Amino acid sequence: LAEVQALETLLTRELSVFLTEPGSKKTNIINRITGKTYALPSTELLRLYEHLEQCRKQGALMYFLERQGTYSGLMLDYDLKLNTNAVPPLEPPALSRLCHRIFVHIKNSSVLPEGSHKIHFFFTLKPEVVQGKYGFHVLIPGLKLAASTKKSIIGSLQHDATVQKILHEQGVTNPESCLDPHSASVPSLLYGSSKLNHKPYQLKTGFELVFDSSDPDYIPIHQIKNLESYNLVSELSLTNEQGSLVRPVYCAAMLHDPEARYLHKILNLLPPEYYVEYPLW
Amino acid sequence: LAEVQALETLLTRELSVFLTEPGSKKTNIINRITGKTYALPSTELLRLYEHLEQCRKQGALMYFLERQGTYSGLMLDYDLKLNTNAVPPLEPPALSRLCHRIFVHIKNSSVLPEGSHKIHFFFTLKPEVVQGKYGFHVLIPGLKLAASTKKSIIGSLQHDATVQKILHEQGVTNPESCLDPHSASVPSLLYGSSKLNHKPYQLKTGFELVFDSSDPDYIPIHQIKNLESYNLVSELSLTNEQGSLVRPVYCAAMLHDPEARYLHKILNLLPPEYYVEYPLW
Repeated sequence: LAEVQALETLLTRELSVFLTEPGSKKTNIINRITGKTYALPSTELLRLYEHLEQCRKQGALMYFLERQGTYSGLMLDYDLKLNTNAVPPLEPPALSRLCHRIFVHIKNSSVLPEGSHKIHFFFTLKPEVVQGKYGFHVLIPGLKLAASTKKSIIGSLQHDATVQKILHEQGVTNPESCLDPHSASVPSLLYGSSKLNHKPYQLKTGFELVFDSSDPDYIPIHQIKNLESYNLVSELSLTNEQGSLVRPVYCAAMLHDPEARYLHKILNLLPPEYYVEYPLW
Repeated sequence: LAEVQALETLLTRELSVFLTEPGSKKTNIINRITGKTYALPSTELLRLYEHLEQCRKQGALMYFLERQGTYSGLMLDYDLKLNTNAVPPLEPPALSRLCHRIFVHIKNSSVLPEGSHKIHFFFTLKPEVVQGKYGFHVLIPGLKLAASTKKSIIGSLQHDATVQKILHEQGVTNPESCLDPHSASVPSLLYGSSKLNHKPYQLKTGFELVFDSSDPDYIPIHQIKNLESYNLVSELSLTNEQGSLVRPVYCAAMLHDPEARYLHKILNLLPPEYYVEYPLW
């Protein structure tokens, strides 16, 4: 495929010069398919995002992660157990209320700058329920938060009665324990990327929240209408600062290799009950 | 025009049976074009509102007033003197804050019922500035208040420092004296109606305020999104109790024959300078 060939040329010929060592703190980008780690400057991050976006629009297999580090956008990872194997409705009113509640905890952290600011929320959803297991990511990529503040906000969100209600009415049976408390620290999948055993989350709905320190009771939340117009890998990135839709607001401070072969061997190597092998290894 | 013909047939054939005498309190509806006064029961008020709404959507000349009487919705009449002949921005955050401040005075009157209640605020604006003169109406049609309570709320609102600030930042030079203190007692124009020398005020923005006696510090104010879906003459009416959007919340308790065929003399006795006549009276 042309756009995959283009991404391969960008990575090997050009971005190879930014390869980081294992456990380097400069790392911001992880390609878990090639097992490569990079520290991309903003110019080369954007060039990467243009290639990943073209690959995304053509349904190409990507496994790119960004490292959150100590100061970046907020990501919430929800792992849902559902009543049924039916995708929950998650219509705009429920997601809108989620944004408001998430914001109340951000505001309560006391780190928001004074003045009028737009912040964007994006909800990407697991494409199907598998054995009642479902998921969504909430990305607030533009709201640049300290890691410690993210952890605090996540702690508060786990105990939010209104959020638990919303999730319960969607058919969630684990509303108390569905938010990953390590959401603040885990490397975060780029839009269009996934673990090699999963399919990529799909952007369902994005919202624009405006806050004004002078008028704190007015918190307008509206659906973003022309999402397709933007580079979504770019806009949704927690570490990007050069998005077009998403403008930053600064708050106070593995070895798998499937390769489309012998996957059936891994699939049928599990039904044997030979978990212990003293003579049979 | 068809809808004007329909309204003419409704008025003459059907509603004529509800014609009131001059100065009859029973009067709730005044047609200042025909000089007719009516006491319409709720069923016939609604039929009127359906016809007035159809006439409004086609830009028909209406001069209908409703009489507030002793117990009805709240209307605030603001007569602004502006810095310039430019329509002031009056964006949702400013109008949202106005609603909050208006509500603080309503709450302070002590007449609100206990429990959870929605009340709707509607802002209708003078279509253009004329010689720096501008206007808006704030309609709270669903909040049924005693006339004496409205007068008290209006008195308090005139002296509100936050309201004066908001109006000042909009370019208002009379923020202390722009609220008509007779807002409680004056007959109130139906939406789409105006004095014969003026154009009708246009609905810019409406807000839903929820109050809960159990949780008094939580006062959510949100823009109403599907305003066009409703009969606006109906919903905005201070005396209506059968609106769909606006559900009531109950608080504790002339120019002879002005058809201008002879008032052409009234028109032409103004040009002469013979106002004082010692031998020619």
